[PDB]
Amino acid sequence: MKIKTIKRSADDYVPVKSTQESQMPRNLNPELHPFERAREYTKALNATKLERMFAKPFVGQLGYGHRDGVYAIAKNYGSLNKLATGSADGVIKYWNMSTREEFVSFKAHYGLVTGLCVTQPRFHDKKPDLKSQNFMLSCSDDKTVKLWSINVDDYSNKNNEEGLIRTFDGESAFQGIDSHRENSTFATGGAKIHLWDVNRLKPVSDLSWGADNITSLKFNQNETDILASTGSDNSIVLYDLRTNSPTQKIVQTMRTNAICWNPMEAFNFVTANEDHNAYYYDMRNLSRSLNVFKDHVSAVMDVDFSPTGDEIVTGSYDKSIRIYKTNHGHSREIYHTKRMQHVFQVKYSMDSKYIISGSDDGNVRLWRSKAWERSNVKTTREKNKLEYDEKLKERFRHMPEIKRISRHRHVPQVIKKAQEIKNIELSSIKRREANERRTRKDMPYISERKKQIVGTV
Amino acid sequence: QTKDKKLRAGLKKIDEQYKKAVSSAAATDYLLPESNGYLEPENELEKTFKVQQSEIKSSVDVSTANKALDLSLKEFGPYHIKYAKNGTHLLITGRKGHVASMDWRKGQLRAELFLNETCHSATYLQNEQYFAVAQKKYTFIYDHEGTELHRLKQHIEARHLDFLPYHYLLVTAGETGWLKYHDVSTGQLVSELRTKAGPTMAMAQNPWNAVMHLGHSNGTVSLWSPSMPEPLVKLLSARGPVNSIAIDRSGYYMATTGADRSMKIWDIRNFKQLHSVESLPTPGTNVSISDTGLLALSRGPHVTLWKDALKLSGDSKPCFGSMGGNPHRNTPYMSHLFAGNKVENLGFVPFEDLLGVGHQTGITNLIVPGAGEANYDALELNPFETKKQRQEQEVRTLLNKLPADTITLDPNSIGSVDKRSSTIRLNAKDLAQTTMDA
Amino acid sequence: VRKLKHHEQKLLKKVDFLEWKQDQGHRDTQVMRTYHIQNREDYHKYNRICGDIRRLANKLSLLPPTDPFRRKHEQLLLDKLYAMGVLTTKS
Amino acid sequence: PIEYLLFEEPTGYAVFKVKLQQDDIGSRLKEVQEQINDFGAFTKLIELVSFAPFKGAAEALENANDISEGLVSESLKAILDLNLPKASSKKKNITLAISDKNLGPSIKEEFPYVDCISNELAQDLIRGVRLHGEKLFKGLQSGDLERAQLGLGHAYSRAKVKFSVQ
Repeated sequence: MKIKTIKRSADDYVPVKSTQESQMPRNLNPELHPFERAREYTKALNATKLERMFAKPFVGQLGYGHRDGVYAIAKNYGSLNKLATGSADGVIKYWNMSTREEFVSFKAHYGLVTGLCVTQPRFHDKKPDLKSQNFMLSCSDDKTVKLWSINVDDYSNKNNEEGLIRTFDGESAFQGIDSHRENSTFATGGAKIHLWDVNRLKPVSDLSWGADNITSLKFNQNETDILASTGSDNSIVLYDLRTNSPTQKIVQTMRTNAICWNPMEAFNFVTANEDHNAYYYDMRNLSRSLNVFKDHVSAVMDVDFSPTGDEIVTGSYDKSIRIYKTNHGHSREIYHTKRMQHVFQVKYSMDSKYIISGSDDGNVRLWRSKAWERSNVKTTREKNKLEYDEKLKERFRHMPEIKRISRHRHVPQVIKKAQEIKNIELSSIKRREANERRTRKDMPYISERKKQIVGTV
Repeated sequence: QTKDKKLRAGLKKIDEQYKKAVSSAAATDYLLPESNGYLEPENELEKTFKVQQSEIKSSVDVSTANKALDLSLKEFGPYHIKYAKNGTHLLITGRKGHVASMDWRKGQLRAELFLNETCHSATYLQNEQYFAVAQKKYTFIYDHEGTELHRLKQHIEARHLDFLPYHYLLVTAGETGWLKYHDVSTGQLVSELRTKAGPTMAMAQNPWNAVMHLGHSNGTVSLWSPSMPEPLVKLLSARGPVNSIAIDRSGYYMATTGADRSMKIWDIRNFKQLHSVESLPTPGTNVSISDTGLLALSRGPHVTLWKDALKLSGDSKPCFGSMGGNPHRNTPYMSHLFAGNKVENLGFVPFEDLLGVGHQTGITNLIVPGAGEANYDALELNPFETKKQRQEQEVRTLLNKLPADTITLDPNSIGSVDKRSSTIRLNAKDLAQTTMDA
Repeated sequence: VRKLKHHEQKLLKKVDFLEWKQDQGHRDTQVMRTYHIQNREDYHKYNRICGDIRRLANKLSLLPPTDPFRRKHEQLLLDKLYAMGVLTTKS
Repeated sequence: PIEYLLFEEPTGYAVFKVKLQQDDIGSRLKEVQEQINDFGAFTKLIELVSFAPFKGAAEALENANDISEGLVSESLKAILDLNLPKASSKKKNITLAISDKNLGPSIKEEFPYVDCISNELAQDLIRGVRLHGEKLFKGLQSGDLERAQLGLGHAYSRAKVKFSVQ
């Protein structure tokens, strides 16, 4: 008659010391954890109600702001702290976003500035220091491109030439700039895009697919010799430097304000178009855009590809800024405040977390990417749960109680009536198509990725 | 396997990921520190049910032998025992006036309320701290000190009273037919349900599912849910009325005991009775299911236990005695009979192996080796739980409460798709082809 | 329970274990103390009568005012409810 | 990229490793600035690598009177032979975080591959080291700072005032 009963022994489960934490023995039998699906639902439902509670996107602004309005923002891709903004007054300023003050302010041009880019030069005579100085390059209305040195307080290794190394004079009014990361190279946007050497006062090669004005540029990050060039004649012409030649053309329905190459994939480029939509292509096949992004109500003025390579952040002539992933085709998040108007320029951070945003109102407002990600470095207990929420929020993303909560944002009232108009307008145009669909026999249905292309070369 | 190069790298990822965590669940099978208590006959002459409590309390450990109790409280009426769901705090109610919220292992006493109204049953609602008796007319809500917190105007008869802990949802069903669920976090009564069947004779929750099972004078054990005002499914368990019911912790198995000297073993997953104990000599007033799967029965002065009654074979059919020592016939596991008592309820202690029996003179705990589960999960329910570890877990369950609308018959169907909307995803092509049919 | 934090707060804007809308402000306890009355059900044994006064007051307000029943009938009642002394004045 | 840092004490020097850099656009925030009073958060930044204590109190005064000049002592030169992995002089330097701008050139004079950073980024970490104090050192410091400040406080003062006991 062998008898054994349950013995807890009281010494394992309650510690001997006072300072020792209680041990916490676990049994993973599903019979003792009964509500599998219901709990992790309402953990995700608390996860969205918390992430709509910790929706604190705004983090400050950089200094006291400009005077006429930020039309151009460049980023040192080397240095994480810094950027440069140029107002429409002609004044460029170089920022330390950590201190949120100016390094130095420069009365650069008598006209508008049109674009900034930054690249440390590689002179044939000497080397300008990467570490002790940083270098801004500007692009003006008044036929003018000017180099700028900056005294920088980063490295304490040392202890002249505070500004304006040399000026590059041209023939036509300059529209935009971008530099090429290999061997001291930058092209300008104007009536003629023409490539520049840093050491040469006059341009090396004049490039044009046609004799038309060209309004903005950006080099790609990898396969560096490939250039992309916009056009006010509602066009895009890509360039290749190693053939010293333009390479192909695509003509959209409305003009393209700015583009941006992705850094990570390096053969896809997103563009910002003046019809209230933004488009994303492949360089190989400009017959089909890879996505459209139908979220805005007015013209997008600038897009920037995240260095993550997932997200694309855009700013419009509507007083609002959208963030969308490459996948979903729609903005996951809209940013707006009353104190910004008509954002002309927007650039994603280089550590991929904080979104900078130039405006017409003259301030440089900088935001966060996700509204919940914090500057805190988090402990191992908080990190796992904050990971555990953002994974559990994904498989329960489609529950209609969640998707009601995970989506909706307070957009301002002047924007929300415009989307109400397009819902009236597209449902009218779908009626204007479906009636003509029933008359004619076999009408080709051009897909929405394709309808924004007139033709190519 | 559908033709998709993008999805099959994702979908075969998930199916292989599902295989990795499930086989790693049995990795923690080794990490179980303790194993369930057992009983052996060791002979052919020695029967497993002849062993009395005076033979158990000698051969078993000193700590558990002191954890068997003889609370003899002879002057007030026949007591109703509810332990909390962690094994610690016992709650008892006299039929005349005791309500004692004892701590049980140690000898402390939280609250002792003498109520001159009659009292039928009580449970702890959300901790050891807040309990809820079923008075003469009005279910009250008490505190750990003996304070009243609420006189519930509603719940106007309460014979059978139960809580279910993932919804914060106190449930009553009295001698009025109605079935009321009181969400005790907000205080807002969720759902009042007309049972239509008369005075509720027996009620016990389903732990896996949070549906509940009433029992009527028809003999129709009725499954309920706060969303639908009809019973989810009716089950003619036994003839006559239903004295008590109990439901296995897995949710698979049910045991009813009608007043027709009968006893049923139901399978709640497929609604088919396994086998029916007929003509037990005096009708079982109470049953309870253990955590390991051990059955209990109360003829009124008797307490009878069976092992492996809840399985599906015909050999699992519980019987009072084997002719000739037949192994296919299932003898009772452990029996005990009181002297001159009539028991009222009986509940196992959750995380030890005793069963708390409430009889007319007082309280015993009978020591049963195979009863309780030996290794709990300390995130869920701590037997060993300090003040700070409790009141942080009191808030954690409140932020993670479940809505009453979540109570369905399958727990897994809260994430699924509507059965009306189609299985296949719709194309924009296929939605426009429906207009051709229109 | 815990003096729950600020992010705990907004999810539990409505939960409270001590004070319910069903419980109605604990008015029944609050006047059981001021007058020290023994058993609990004594309040709602009066508050059923004290409600039944108003239900007879209401339907006697729904009769037209120049009715010699109605003019007779509440003054018949205020004679009794003042003799018993539950109300201060008869006017 | 603040990889190593160096905090000086009356009980020798210390060379720490930065495990994670705090995010540098967001450094005026309430969040990252309230992490540095919290030792649970500050530990994820900093690991101790080295601690070479001063050989005596008289050597401490010679070394504490050498920091205030801006120069590099014998031991401060000698500790950096161990801990710093040797990098190139022109491309991809090694970063050390120095409390002083003035000490900066005198390290690179001795160690040409080491770039010394004193940002408000880097000085935030060194100020974090003062606050959590002896808990970072994991008990390698024999004796305490709290006695060591007092004598080295008077001895540094008595040197610069320069009064003899006669």
